Amino acid sequence: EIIPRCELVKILREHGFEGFEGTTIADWICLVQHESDYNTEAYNNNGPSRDYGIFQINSKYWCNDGKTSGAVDGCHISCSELMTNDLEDDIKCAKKIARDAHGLTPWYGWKNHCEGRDLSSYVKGC
Ligand SMILES: [Cl-]
Ligand SMILES: [Cl-]
Ligand SMILES: [Cl-]
Ligand SMILES: [Cl-]
Repeated sequence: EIIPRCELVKILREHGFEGFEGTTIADWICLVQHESDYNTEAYNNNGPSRDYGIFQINSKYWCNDGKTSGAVDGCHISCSELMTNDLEDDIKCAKKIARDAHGLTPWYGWKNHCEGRDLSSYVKGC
C-alpha cells in the first residue's frame, strides 16, 4: 500500500524520528520519497542484493531473503516482514541501520536527492 506523506510524517514524529542519530523528519520523508515513493511493497532486485519496503532495506546486510550470496542478517528478520502495511519492523531495522552509520549515508536516494538541500516541501502542509 501507499502511506500518504502526512500519515508517514505523523508515524515518524510519533516514533521519535526527530533528532534520531541527528536526523530530521524531513530527512526521512525525502529518503522515503526517493527510495520507495511511499510504497510499503517497494522492491528492487539489483542482482547481488534486493531492497525491500518503504525504507528499501538490503538483503546483503540487514534482512534475510534466503537468496542473497555472502549475506548477513543485521536486523535478524526475514525481508518479507518489510513488505507489509505494519511499519514496526521497518522502523526498528531502519533505526539500527542509521545508528550503525551514525546517519543516513546508507541510502543513496537520500544522499543524492535530500542531503544538504531545502527539504521544507517534504514536511509542510500537514
Ligand atoms: Cl503507529
Ligand atoms: Cl516531532
Ligand atoms: Cl545523516
Ligand atoms: Cl506537521
